[PDB]
Amino acid sequence: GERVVIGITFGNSNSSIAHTVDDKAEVIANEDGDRQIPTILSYVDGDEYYGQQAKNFLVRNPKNTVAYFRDILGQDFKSVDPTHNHASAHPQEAGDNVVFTIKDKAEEDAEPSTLTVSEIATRYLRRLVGAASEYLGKKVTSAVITIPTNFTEKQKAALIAAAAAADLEVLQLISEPAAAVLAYDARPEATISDKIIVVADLGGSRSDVTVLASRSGMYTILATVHDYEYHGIALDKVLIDHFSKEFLKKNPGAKDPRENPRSLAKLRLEAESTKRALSRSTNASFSVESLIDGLDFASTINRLRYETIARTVFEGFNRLVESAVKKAGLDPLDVDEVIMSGGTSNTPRIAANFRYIFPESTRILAPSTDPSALNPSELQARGAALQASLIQEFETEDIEQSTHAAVTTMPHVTNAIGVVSVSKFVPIIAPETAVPARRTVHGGDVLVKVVEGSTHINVIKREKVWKIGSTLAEAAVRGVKKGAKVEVTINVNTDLTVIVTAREV
Amino acid sequence: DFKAIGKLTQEGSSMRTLEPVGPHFLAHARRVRHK
Ligand SMILES: Nc1ncnc2c1ncn2[C@@H]1O[C@H](COP(=O)(O)OP(=O)(O)OP(=O)(O)O)[C@@H](O)[C@H]1O
Ligand SMILES: [Mg+2]
Repeated sequence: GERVVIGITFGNSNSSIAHTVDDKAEVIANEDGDRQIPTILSYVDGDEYYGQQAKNFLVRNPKNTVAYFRDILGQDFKSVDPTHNHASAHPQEAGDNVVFTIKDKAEEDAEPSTLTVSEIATRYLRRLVGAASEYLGKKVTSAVITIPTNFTEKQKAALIAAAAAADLEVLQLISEPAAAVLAYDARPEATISDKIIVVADLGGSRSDVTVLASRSGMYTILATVHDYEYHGIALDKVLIDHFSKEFLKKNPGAKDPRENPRSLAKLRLEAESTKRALSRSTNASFSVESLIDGLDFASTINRLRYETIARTVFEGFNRLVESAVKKAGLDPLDVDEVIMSGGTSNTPRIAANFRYIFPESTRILAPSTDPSALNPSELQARGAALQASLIQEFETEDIEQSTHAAVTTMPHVTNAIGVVSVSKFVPIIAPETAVPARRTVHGGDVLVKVVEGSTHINVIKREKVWKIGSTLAEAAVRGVKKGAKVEVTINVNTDLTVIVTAREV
Repeated sequence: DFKAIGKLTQEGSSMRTLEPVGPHFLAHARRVRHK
């Protein structure tokens, strides 16, 4: 009856599995040693390969290999962009459903199997959980799966169906940004508080920026921005082009290795592998064995040059964050933390650019800009692992009805409210806080005056200011004199009621 | 003690939606099911 639980992140490029240890969340590695497991499935001589092993067969076996299929579940055939599947097995239409033609049977004369994108997802998930099963020594019954914000319930149900078809119990579907925040706030070092967070999920085939409002340790999502143009694949191209131009100059007369599928497939793998080294080291090698015309290619590149050739894309990321913060009706001054997530967020330069974009107050969480930062790839799986860990005791009717009714109903105050202290305005309950909540902080009598507050920006350069709104209630306690501190607590209610209590020393 | 009851401006709160993750939501979800 009871369950084994994991957190499972499911991406177009990579997927991860993570379990819960009573103290802390642990990412599970597969039998290949990969914590970041490629979302790839391939068949050679009837044997199924997934993850890294399937990723390698994109060279000698492109047509029997399926990759970049997550954004294809529950998708109408025209809505998908088969740009990324051109290297591998191409998607095909089966009326409403998307299908792939691949030789998964051992016998040579056997016809290629036409498999639904759902069945593809089903076979991969089976292996994915199984790798966690082997590590844990126990069959895994349940998990929580991370999802993007903008995909429809058609995709969500499709994911649940394929997971059901993989005999895996999905507890809840949580969002990829919220998982990242949870992955930080649940740690002991973190201190829950009210602050506006922006999560920049830089991926392979996509990049998602999401702005949240963390109040009372609970997350409410203010704006979302998606972009399918600035991502790791673009960066991979920056390296592919850079190194391809170098190959022709050194080996005149040879075919351009981009013009041969097998040679280009080798370039893509190696360009990525060098890119990853450039995130850890200031110098990285790039090489391909018998790239084209039977010629080995060998070269190097230092980080500074890479940042130069990749400058164009990096600035694209900056405009994503600025657009998202703008989409929330905010300024970079309003941002407290930026949680860097996704595989491309290991790039050191991206963090450096974000530091310049934001004030010195704003926290930038990446291994290169904060001693407390976490591995950007692991965040979502940790988030999923934690969420899965907490839910495992509850039942499915509890999760389903609590999801829609309780999450929608709560309204949020549009203005901050605080006590005014002139001889200025101090916030007590930050704006956009969900009701109901409670907050309190610390030569004559003390006079507490509760007012509404908003944030404005004044060009004089710019800085955050508070304009005082309407007064709610006024209060004075008469005999404390010289004492230094004043504790004031105030409780907002579901009926928009405001309750101040006085007993400050 | 001195305690006053004030009313927020009717337009001070707009309807928004939350993220059903984390212990603080799940702990608050208990209060909503009860009422
Ligand atoms: N250490 C690293 N340095 C730089 N880039 C990296 C690093 N690790 C992974 N990447 C890149 O990040 C991308 C993968 O990120 P991630 O695994 O989060 O993507 P995904 O969510 O699986 O894919 P998508 O978001 O496109 O569906 C790939 O382009 C990969 O090359
Ligand atoms: Mg992702």
